[PDB]
Amino acid sequence: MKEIDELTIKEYGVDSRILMERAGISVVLAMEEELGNLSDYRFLVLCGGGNNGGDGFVVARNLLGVVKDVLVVFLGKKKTPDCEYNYGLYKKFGGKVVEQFEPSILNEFDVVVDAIFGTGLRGEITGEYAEIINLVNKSGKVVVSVDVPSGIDSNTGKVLRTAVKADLTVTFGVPKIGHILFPGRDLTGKLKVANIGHPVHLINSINRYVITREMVRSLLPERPRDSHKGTYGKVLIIAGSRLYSGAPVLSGMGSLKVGTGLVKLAVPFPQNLIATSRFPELISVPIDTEKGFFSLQNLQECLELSKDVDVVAIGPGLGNNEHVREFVNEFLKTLEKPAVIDADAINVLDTSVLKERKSPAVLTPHPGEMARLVKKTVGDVKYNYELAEEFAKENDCVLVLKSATTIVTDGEKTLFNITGNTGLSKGGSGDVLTGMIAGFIAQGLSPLEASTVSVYLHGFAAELFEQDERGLTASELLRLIPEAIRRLK
Amino acid sequence: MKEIDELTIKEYGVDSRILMERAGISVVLAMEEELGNLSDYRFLVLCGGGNNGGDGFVVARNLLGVVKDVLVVFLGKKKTPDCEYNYGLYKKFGGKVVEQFEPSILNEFDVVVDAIFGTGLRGEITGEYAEIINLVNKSGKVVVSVDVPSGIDSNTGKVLRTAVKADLTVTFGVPKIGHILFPGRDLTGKLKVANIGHPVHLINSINRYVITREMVRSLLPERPRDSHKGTYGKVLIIAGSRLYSGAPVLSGMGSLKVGTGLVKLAVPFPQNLIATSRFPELISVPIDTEKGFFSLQNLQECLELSKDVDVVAIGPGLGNNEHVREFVNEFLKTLEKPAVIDADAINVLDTSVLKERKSPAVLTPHPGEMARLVKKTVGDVKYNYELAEEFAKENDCVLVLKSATTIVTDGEKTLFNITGNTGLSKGGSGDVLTGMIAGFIAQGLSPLEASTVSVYLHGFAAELFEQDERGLTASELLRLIPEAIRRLK
Amino acid sequence: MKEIDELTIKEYGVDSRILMERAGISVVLAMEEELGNLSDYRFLVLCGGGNNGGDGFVVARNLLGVVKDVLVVFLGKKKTPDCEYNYGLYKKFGGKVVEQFEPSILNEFDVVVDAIFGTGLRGEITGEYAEIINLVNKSGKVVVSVDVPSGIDSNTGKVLRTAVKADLTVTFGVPKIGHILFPGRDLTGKLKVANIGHPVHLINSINRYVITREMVRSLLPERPRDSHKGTYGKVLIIAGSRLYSGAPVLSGMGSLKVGTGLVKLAVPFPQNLIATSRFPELISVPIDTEKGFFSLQNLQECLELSKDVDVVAIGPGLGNNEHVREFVNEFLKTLEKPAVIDADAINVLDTSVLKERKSPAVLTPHPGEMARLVKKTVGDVKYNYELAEEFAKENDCVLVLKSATTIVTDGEKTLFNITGNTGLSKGGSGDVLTGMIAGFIAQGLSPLEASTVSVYLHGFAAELFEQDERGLTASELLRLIPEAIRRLK
Amino acid sequence: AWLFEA
Amino acid sequence: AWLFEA
Amino acid sequence: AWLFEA
Amino acid sequence: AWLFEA
Ligand SMILES: Nc1ncnc2c1ncn2[C@@H]1O[C@H](COP(=O)(O)OP(=O)(O)OC[C@H]2O[C@@H](O)[C@H](O)[C@@H]2O)[C@@H](O)[C@H]1O
Ligand SMILES: Nc1ncnc2c1ncn2[C@@H]1O[C@H](COP(=O)(O)OP(=O)(O)OC[C@H]2O[C@@H](O)[C@H](O)[C@@H]2O)[C@@H](O)[C@H]1O
Ligand SMILES: Nc1ncnc2c1ncn2[C@@H]1O[C@H](COP(=O)(O)OP(=O)(O)OC[C@H]2O[C@@H](O)[C@H](O)[C@@H]2O)[C@@H](O)[C@H]1O
Ligand SMILES: [K+]
Ligand SMILES: [K+]
Ligand SMILES: [K+]
Ligand SMILES: [Mg+2]
Ligand SMILES: [Mg+2]
Ligand SMILES: [Mg+2]
Repeated sequence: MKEIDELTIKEYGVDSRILMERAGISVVLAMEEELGNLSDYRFLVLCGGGNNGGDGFVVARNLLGVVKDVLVVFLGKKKTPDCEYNYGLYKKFGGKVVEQFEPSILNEFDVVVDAIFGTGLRGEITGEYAEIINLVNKSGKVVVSVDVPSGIDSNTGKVLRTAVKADLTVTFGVPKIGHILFPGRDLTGKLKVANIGHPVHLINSINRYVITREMVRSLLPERPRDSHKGTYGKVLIIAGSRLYSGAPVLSGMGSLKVGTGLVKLAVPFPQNLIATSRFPELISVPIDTEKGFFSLQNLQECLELSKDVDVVAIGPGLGNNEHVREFVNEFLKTLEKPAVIDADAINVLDTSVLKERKSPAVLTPHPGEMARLVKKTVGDVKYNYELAEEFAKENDCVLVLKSATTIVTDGEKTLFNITGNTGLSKGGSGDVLTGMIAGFIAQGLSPLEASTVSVYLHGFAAELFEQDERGLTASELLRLIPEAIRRLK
Repeated sequence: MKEIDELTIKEYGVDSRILMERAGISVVLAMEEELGNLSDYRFLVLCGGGNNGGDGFVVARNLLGVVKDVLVVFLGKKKTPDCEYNYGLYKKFGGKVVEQFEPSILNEFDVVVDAIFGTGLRGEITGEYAEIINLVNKSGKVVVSVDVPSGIDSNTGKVLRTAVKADLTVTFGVPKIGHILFPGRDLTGKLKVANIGHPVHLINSINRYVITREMVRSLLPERPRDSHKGTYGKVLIIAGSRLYSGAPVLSGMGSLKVGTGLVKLAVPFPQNLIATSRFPELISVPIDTEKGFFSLQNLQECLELSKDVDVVAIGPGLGNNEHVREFVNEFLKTLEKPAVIDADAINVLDTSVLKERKSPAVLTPHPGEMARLVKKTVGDVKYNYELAEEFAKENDCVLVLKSATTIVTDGEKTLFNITGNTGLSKGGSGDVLTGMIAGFIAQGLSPLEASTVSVYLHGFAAELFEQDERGLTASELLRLIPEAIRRLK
Repeated sequence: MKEIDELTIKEYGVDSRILMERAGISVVLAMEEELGNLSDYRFLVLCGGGNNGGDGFVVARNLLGVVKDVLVVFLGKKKTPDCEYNYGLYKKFGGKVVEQFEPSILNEFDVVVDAIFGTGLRGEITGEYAEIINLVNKSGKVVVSVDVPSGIDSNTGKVLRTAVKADLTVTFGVPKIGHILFPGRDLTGKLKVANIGHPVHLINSINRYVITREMVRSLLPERPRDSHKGTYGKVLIIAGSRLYSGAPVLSGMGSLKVGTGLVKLAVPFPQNLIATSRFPELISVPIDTEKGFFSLQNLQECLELSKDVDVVAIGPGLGNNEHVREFVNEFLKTLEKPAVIDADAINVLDTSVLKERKSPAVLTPHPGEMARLVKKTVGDVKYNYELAEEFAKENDCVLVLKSATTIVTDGEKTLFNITGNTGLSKGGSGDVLTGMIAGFIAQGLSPLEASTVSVYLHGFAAELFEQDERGLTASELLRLIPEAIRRLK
Repeated sequence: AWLFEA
Repeated sequence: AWLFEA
Repeated sequence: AWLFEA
Repeated sequence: AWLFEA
């Protein structure tokens, strides 16, 4: 986006002041849409010395004469050319600026416009900057942040010591990564993305997107009337153990609820009988195991079962011991079908196997599993989209890094999912998503497309739960999937 | 219908021109009912040299003076007497015909009336015929086909190289097989069947019908108040294996949900316990098997269980190995009760057994199973109603050939089912239908009647699913059956 | 219309049988629209030997097999070619005809289709024809007349000894004069006009029309926003006497309520004060008279008042004595403005004056006044549109012959009004209409257009009265005019 | 409208 | 119903 | 109100 | 839609 601004100015020829005017008015319009008529509010505009602050001066100048009171607190030392120009206008228009504030200044105002720092934030916020931000955050006033809440790193979503908590953030051109990843996503409040006059071709060229309803809608496969179950693919799910008998059922139904034609589970006996007692639509093949866990002794039966399917999902509830590790790795090395690799199949995965596979793969770790997989800490991998991209590229796979915002990447293209809620923060929800991805691959979507549609629909289904989200369970999530699909179209 | 037209003209004495006038006006009325007031639309009428085209000229002439613009593109070489007569009228009325067109001609029109070919279609469409049809299909205009969309073979539903895709098709007297079978059914769009003056006795004599709501309504058996479960019959379902424990449950509930009094499953132990854990209404008899599959060692127990029932369904989830084959064939040879034969019981069936049975049978193959049963390709049997009729007649059975349009035949009478959607394109839906048919036979319907009611209700239940059809599962289908029944009356 | 049928057959080339088929089916469709589903009704079709009867045979044949029972009673001696052809079809279709009836035959039927006589009626109906018509009329069955109720002369609306009273009449191409004029209009019941395939150019060429809402809508003058009262014309009303002080007020407000800019009354003093006490918007000029009636002594003042107006209405409440006669005739001879001549100005009118006037005139007699004006009986002039046309042509005027159906003619073009009800059968309603016509002329409509719009709106306003029509008074009628105008657009 | 006028 | 079946 | 008056 | 995406 910095390149996008520079190109719009230097090559397309749009005066930087015009972009800044457009930025500022878009904030006024956004606030009006959120607050209704602005004429009865008193506005405190906090302006840094950069172009964020310059945007803020445009906001302030445009409210002059139209609202009850505007005051700018200018907190910078020096001003960029466009900030200075717009400060100049604010003042010729009759605007009041002050360069100091008392903790009490919030008293006589209703709305705080936060134009202190935008994408130009570098390093931790301290001193007067920090103290005014902590005062704003304690004030209970309505907070509207210009571009990004001040103190969020717009490339990562991290808080640089302290940050503004906004009710409304108005950003320009495109959402920034820091509105999408937490904690930044939380501090952004309601996000409006304003068109400020960039050529649409530049905006559309951005390589890291939010997954939207329209994107998912156009990816959902067709259901031609003259069809039969074979039209809609077959999935094999290799899952479960004597310890974890539930996982296979949740994964299997996840595939069925997204429209897959036939779903087969391979589960150790007698735990396989659990699935069909709950959902008799499922086929649940009993696997004879020595001690209740898959081992090399089941390799041949599983490859056999794989010949007649379009995709194999593996891992939920397998357990993690050496015999499972030997089985999972020899299987994936020999399987020449797309594989969805989850849970304990990730925990025992030899990543050398992924490189040598000619067939595709999607991996679906939560951060704990990703951390163990690449031998880093949870903190180093969580929301680390560049690490996810590198891993995907080096291992020729699609990586689905699960979290409140889920990252979906194949190393070239990266998508961010923002549907869902905390009802998915409960055992089983991951097992459902695994089935969904396998299901969509079986119906003919690419591994990346399948992952994109599934993470969106999985979160949206959770949002459709009628009671308090914390009581949502995986079984209820399954029931909500076809409603999510209907709402998508 | 060709005989029906000829008889109406040559024996009843209706002038062929009167039939043609009635055809054309019925198209105008149909379009008005679909589009509202026609006076603001511009119409492009594409007329072949046959009687389809003659119908088209009646349409065009009748729109003259009443709509914004009509143009006929006459694409034929020569004209039949009635086409020529009606061309003559169109022109005396002030109509414009042209015999050439530019790809751009679709520009100045809103509605295309497709009167190029009807039932007179012979062989593949090529040349100007093909190119105008491909232009119409790319145009996004409203398309109204006269009789059958041009390019559909009206006896089979097949596309002869290319065909018109219509929003509305108006057909005369009776629907043609090509509006009922796919792909033709898809290209027909909304079908209206117009009465153009044939004696009703001739229309009613047609021997191949669409299954309608009224037909199914009058077949539903009575529920006299002074009744008990024995009034409503008993079904035995012989089904399942260690691999396929779910099928029996879906078939059994299918029988119960259509109003059967008592339903018993015979399923290998311990897979039998699966059914009553889900639905404790079911009786699920444990069969001791050597390896988890029915074999000759269970012949005697199954015949015993059969003595106390009115019908036996056999096949869902049995598996297909030689011991199952030996059991299924010896059983059916000895069973003197109506049999509903499905799935793996079809895969192992010796058709000589069917001929020697004195008791009736219904077979319920999908095209893959029918293909294997008669040693032909899926493509040769799919929608091949004449093959289905021959098979039914030669084997003294009712054949239910499942597909988006299902064919139900006893060799004399053939019915086509058009209820349902792609939510049934998923494992388990067939198992439900098997139970439904057995259930209705048990309540006293003939095998043909039972099959007719069941295919209709099974599809209609699917349509009543509240969310996106692709998320429908067999268990949900079962829950919807009694609502389908209520809506039918 | 007889010429229109002949031309459609002989020059356009439409087979007479096709027209007859179209006639008959249009009756079936009309009945369905009126009665709902026809399948539970029993139909008695009464067919004469002419083409009306032939239409009836088409009706009967088309109901065969679809309704509960059809019977034709054929009452003719011989059959025209098309009647014979369609009788032939009815019988090949399995139809029952009988040629005799018992008074009791109406017993077993619900609907009577009256196809005995249409436009071919000549002379009084007697014998079996009369007796079946009197039986139908006593039967309380639903009656549907083909073309015109049998026994109505379709050129005059007169009853030829006896006639069918229909609930529904379906006529072909255009309404006939006998559906429009009483008593025929009463016996027609609900009239549907069916398109049976005549070229629209022929239908549109008919020279005597019903005034419709669409015609009146497109005649209503424009109200451009930049306007003032002069835009909308000025009317002078010369009216009233010491005996009839109310008439001027009703005429004056009639002009104002249709949108006239300025209205002036000339009324003998002190009766002029009556108008402004009721409606102070009116200007009511006091005329000094010897005995309370206009006379030659007021000629000069009235011509003076006329110079500044666009139209003059004269006559309501003037009284009829020799001094009024002398005044009215000398005035109209000298007045060079359009004149609306009503009431007592008609009673004293010397028609030689009309011929010598260069300016236009509209005359608005009820039949009593028309009778006195042309020295004939009320019975000779009532509904006599040809007499009205001759009078209009010979006297170079527009004639508005008031009655339940009002005739508006200029001698070339003749329009029939069918709006209104019996609330207008009460003193004063005529005085309102006079003002309305003058008003519309003042706003720039031709005398014929003005008369056309006014008779429609005047009747429609009466229909908008909220309580029982018999309690409608002229003052209430005035209040309803602007609502009539709003509903028209 | 095509078939009937009222 | 007289003219059309659906 | 900020952008347009009617 | 022209000014804002949500
Ligand atoms: N607050 C939240 N907001 C949105 N989405 C969320 C949230 N919390 C969780 N989710 C989503 O829920 C799903 C959880 O998946 P997992 O982390 O795999 O959780 P779980 O279902 O418990 O895993 C089951 C089992 O498999 C193995 O990982 C491990 O053995 C675990 O016990 C992911 O899609 C994740 O993005
Ligand atoms: N698009 C569709 N539209 C309408 N109806 C459909 C559609 N797709 C399927 N159906 C209907 O769904 C039912 C499917 O029956 P089956 O083909 O027997 O499918 P299924 O339930 O998967 O069979 C279960 C098992 O038994 C054996 O055939 C085989 O071992 C299979 O796995 C049939 O009634 C069919 O007409
Ligand atoms: N049943 C009816 N249906 C429809 N319209 C009707 C009906 N009855 C009357 N009308 C209409 O009402 C109006 C009556 O006009 P007039 O006959 O002139 O009656 P009226 O208002 O009583 O005349 C007032 C006075 O002026 C002189 O004619 C005479 O001195 C009379 O007393 C006409 O437009 C007529 O068409
Ligand atoms: K900011
Ligand atoms: K066609
Ligand atoms: K008649
Ligand atoms: Mg998990
Ligand atoms: Mg099946
Ligand atoms: Mg009058």
